[PDB]
Amino acid sequence: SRTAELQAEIDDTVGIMRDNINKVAERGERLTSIEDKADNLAVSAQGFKRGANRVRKAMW
Amino acid sequence: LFNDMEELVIEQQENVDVIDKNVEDAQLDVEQGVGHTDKAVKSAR
Amino acid sequence: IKFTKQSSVASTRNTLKMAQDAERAGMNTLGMLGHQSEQLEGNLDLMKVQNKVADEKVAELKKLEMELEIDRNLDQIQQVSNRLKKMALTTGKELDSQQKRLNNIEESTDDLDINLHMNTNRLAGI
Amino acid sequence: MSDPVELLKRAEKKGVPSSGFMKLFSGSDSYKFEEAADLCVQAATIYRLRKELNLAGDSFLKAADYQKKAGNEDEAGNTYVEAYKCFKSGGNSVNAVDSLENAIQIFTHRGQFRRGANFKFELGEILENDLHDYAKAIDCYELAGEWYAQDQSVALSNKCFIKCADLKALDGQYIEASDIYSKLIKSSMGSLKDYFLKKGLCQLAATDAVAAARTLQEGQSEDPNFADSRESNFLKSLIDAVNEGDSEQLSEHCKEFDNFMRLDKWKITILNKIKESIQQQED
Amino acid sequence: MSDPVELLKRAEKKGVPSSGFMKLFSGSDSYKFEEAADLCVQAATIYRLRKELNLAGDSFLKAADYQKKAGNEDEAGNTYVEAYKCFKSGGNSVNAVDSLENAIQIFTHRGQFRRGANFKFELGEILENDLHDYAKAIDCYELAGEWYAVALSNKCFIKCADLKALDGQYIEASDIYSKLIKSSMGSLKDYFLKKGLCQLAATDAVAAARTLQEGQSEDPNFADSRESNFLKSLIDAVNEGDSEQLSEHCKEFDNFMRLDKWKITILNKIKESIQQQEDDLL
Amino acid sequence: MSDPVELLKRAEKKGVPSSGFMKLFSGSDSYKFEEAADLCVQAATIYRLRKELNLAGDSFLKAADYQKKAGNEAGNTYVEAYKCFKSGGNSVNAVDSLENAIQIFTRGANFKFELGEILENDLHDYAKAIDCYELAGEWYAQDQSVALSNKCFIKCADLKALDGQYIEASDIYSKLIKSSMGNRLSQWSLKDYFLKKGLCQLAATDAVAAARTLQEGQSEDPNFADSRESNFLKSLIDAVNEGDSEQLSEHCKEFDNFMRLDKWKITILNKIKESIQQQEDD
Repeated sequence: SRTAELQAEIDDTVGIMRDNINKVAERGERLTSIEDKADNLAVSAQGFKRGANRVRKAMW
Repeated sequence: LFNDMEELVIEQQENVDVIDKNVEDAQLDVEQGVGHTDKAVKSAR
Repeated sequence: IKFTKQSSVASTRNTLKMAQDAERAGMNTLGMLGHQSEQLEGNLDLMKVQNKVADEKVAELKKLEMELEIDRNLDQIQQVSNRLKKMALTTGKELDSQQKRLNNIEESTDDLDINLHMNTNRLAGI
Repeated sequence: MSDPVELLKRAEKKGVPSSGFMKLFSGSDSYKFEEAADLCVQAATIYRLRKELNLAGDSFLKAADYQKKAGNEDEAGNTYVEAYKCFKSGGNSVNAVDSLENAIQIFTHRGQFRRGANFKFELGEILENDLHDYAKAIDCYELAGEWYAQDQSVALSNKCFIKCADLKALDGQYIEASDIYSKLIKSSMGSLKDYFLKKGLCQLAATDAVAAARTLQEGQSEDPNFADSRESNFLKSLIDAVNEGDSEQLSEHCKEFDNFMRLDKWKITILNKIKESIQQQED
Repeated sequence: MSDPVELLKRAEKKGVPSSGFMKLFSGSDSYKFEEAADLCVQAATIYRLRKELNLAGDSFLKAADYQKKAGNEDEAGNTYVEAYKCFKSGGNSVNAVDSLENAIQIFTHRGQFRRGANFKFELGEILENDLHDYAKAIDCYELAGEWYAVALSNKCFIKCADLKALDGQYIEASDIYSKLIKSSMGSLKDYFLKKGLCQLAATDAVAAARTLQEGQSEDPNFADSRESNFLKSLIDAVNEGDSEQLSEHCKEFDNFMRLDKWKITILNKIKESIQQQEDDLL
Repeated sequence: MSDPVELLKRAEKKGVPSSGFMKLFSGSDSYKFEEAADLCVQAATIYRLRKELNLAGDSFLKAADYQKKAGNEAGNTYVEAYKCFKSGGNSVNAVDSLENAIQIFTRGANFKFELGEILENDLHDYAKAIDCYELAGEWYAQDQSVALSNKCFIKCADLKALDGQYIEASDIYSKLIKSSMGNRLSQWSLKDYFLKKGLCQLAATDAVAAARTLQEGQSEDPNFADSRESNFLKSLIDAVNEGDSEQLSEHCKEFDNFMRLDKWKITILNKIKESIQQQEDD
């Protein structure tokens, strides 16, 4: 009976790990997405800094 | 199964690093830009 | 009898070994996931505030014996499995939470980039 | 909905650079290229909505080319990814490969070797499965693993190197495959159980039984897990069989190994070449 | 705080396009629309602060319409997303569906097929749970899965196949399950089972047997899985036309692995099909 | 591709600050530094494309210095310098780059942990590695990241015990025990922690504290009470109490036979046995 319980616990844990393994696939995809928007964001931030500087010089 | 779980997370480590980096730089370029628009407003007034 | 018991011993030894490998696997994964969770929002919050300021400034600018061993192995494997599934469950919770935070960060970043674009365009207009 | 053909025609009309006298009065051509790219993107989304995936891919490609002409390299790379994306869904592997190549070049030129590595791995997969260009797939996997290593991503480099070593061993390059397996072993020290085995198998496909024995000894002494593993016993049995030149004994060991742990096509090929090498030895 | 009603009135006043002679002296109407959209956004944020979520959603919708008139499609899509958010929080499912539709159209037209797929999945969820429009939910899930096409597409296809099987489209659900199996090859354990169940709901026992054999030969885990034995038992029961044996097998399967409402419906239609065959026996 | 040497020369030419009369007519020097940093980054990316990792690291370092002079990115460039120096085998320049990046960020804890790893493995500067690990753990604790701080403290305690600082290592092990108590995920860690702590207390000739630690672990953690580690620690405590070095060796072999010992434990028990020999000299 002890070995059967052990087998049952191991199966349940495999169940949890494949589910967790399906979530990490969703997470890796999301991280590729957030590294695509953060790159865009860095570029846009630099562009805004430069544009604001150009207006600063214009008003001066 | 655990093995691939630690393999996908090593992969995701790269992603987290660059994301942190890009967002900090962006917040660094927005702050400077705001400073520039502030000086611009000071002059335009 | 002896051959079957030996095969069973070898089987349980490999199973214990494999279980420990898994335990070595679940814990580093948890460590890294904790690290990435810490890495993952404050800078975006600051940028939201700075974009509000930029919006208002730009707007103003525009206006301007053998059996015993087997039993021991079994015991070990059970213990392993036990806290290995604890690890697994928390790691799943971690995945979940991190993915929500990821979505959030993504939205925020997109918004901030749009804001910056708008600001630069209006500055060009000035 | 607007006619995608008319949108493409308008994009082509706007995509003509200013020439001659007109260039002295016309502003930067970047805006014209941007407008043409937007029109192409609109036409292409309409096409994708109609499930005409190949035409949509061609239109993303035109938009990406216009974006490149406009200086917006990142948008061009994203559009190239879109071209590859829809070509792969449309079954056009060649155009998908081309789009991945332009996207990879754009990303690498911008310091995004990560995106380049991801798309190089996808390109290698496309080459290996769809076009059967195994050499280019090996090159793509090797490069993707190297860049991933440069990013300190041990596991993706390990995956790319697994693919590269597998293809290289299947391609007759046993020594290089064994070297990549050694790299995998070193990166993974502290997959290994198989690595050692595979490495030894490659060294045995190269008729270098001494190197296989050295690999077995190193694996046994360095990794306690590998020492008592069935893979270690199987590798030792194969080494002994090649040493005695008993092909039938090797076949019996292979059947015994299959009975408990199923063999894969990679191992089938390696051991078949090994048995044929015994037959060549027999000649 | 400013009166949101006054802000909306001012936005409406500014939102009137220039007409006739005035158009020859008035600049581009885009700025007027932008100002009206900003006023609407302000009034709507005030509404949101007051928990009047439906009025805030209507005001985001007006701002999004003005932004569309101004040419700022991305801002319009973001405002539509806000409309969807506040309508959903306010319990107005129809307006939330509409807002998601405009946002999806805007995003797809701008090359943001990713956003379109996410919001199409959310729209399908809203349709399935709040409005019970199962056909539109199936369409949304299929489209979201297609644009997503591994894991998100797989999720969308799971939802689409589940609804399709519950909707009487067993063959299409089985096809989607085959697609899921192929994408996940190399959830599968269940997929095979579900596929077979659908093929058995369509009275195609031969196809169910083929699916079982394919799963057994292709996936070693499924071969020894309880799901494979249950599917084989169901196939045998349908072959012998013993409805009681099928019920006994279902109870045995439930005793170790709890069944879900999807399986309940599939097996109920299967048992009613055995009863219909008994009607054809006469 | 542009010549990286020419780009570096141009960056150096542009990197000269305005001096004297020219300063009254020249704008802010920040733009010149930014341009020089961009030129250095371009030359350095070219070097990286050529696998000349050390030159690329030097060029990132120059760009980072120029960025610092400009008031900005310098730390990130220092991180890139660390990356390419580490890939190029230049541990000293990697350490320097990590130090500047850490100072700028104070991220500091992560790069401090990486710096401690570099010091421990590449340069064998164990004291600096201990300092880095302690600081990284402290900052992680300040961020409420229990597990990362616990990892840093494990490294710090391991190095400190190997470095002759047994009491401090035991204190860090006590901190680890307190932080990991009540967490189901770290049970085993605790099981080892107690043992290690006791071992350190036994390396310091402090058998009473080892007995106290064993009793605390037995009474506080039921898992540790029945664990083989608890029996081994009790056996070691008894052996030191009776001054039977051979009995300690037998217990060590018995412990190795079921649970393999690691080099840390080897060193601790070797110093303990040599301490018994020192007592025998005494």
